Amino acid sequence: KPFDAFISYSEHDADWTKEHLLKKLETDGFKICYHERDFKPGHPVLGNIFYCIENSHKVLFVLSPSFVNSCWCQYELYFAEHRVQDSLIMVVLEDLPPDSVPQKFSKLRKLLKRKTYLKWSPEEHKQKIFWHQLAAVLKTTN
Amino acid sequence: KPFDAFISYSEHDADWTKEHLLKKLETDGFKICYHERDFKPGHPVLGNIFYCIENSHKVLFVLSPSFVNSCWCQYELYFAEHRVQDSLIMVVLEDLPPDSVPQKFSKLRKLLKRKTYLKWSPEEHKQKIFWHQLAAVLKTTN
Ligand SMILES: *SC[C@H](NC(=O)CC[C@H](N)C(=O)O)C(=O)NCC(=O)O
Ligand SMILES: *SC[C@H](NC(=O)CC[C@H](N)C(=O)O)C(=O)NCC(=O)O
Repeated sequence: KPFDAFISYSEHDADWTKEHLLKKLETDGFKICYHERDFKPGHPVLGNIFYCIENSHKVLFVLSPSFVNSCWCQYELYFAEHRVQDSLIMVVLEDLPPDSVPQKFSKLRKLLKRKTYLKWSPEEHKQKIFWHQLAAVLKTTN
Repeated sequence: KPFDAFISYSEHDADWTKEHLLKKLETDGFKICYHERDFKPGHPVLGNIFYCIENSHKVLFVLSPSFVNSCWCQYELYFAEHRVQDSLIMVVLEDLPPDSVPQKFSKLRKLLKRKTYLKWSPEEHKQKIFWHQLAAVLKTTN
């Protein structure tokens, strides 16, 4: 695949995602797809939602209440769930209240219940581990 | 079902949809679901994308290039395609260039190729027929 990851995130989380997650990954040599930059309306290749996920090794979701509660983010979750499995990566930027994910997102719900995510932390020491573990998970097979 | 239709439309088409389609249908006694009014972030029942479609007899899409070319609208199309069949209703507000719908929306593509939509017209006479035919299709069985 030409991209290591397609990244999805809420508008609320855009500043953090662009300044920390995307900056770090791209500075570290990963090739990233994301719609805000790479979706081109009307373009026959780049102007549809299948392009990024079909051409990325992993799909990474930045999760927070703002993401889970958004109509548009829920549609994006639905799409990844139903299209995409080892290729899914969940980053918990802010804790999700219990049972706040709609019950019909049963795959995402099982992943969270099974503690298969990486959790952001404000502490330098934990953030250092976070970035190493995020690089590791991006390089796993599918 | 408590609602006759869940309605999806692009931001570009919002003014026309609210002032003509929604006004007419609601004045004419139809009960309509749509996220701009009826999606309530954080609400355990009303704050997820399954609520409207699970509780509406029909799903109606207002189609135009602005709809087909939008990332968010494509996600909404994907969801209806994969969740929802006789329950789907397509209203063509503005002509779609040939092959502009992404190829993986194969159900929507077959519906358009098979001429199963209602087309808006600026002419009073054709609009009169349009509204009668739209009421008729909303009342068909699934
Ligand atoms: S998770 C879906 C939305 N995210 C974004 O808007 C981030 C940028 C987009 N990916 C883009 O512009 O391409 C989101 O937060 N939903 C909007 C809302 O508040 O409902
Ligand atoms: S078709 C998806 C978007 N439609 C709307 O924004 C209409 C109102 C929403 N249903 C709502 O606020 O709940 C759309 O046009 N996408 C935004 C874009 O330009 O990409």
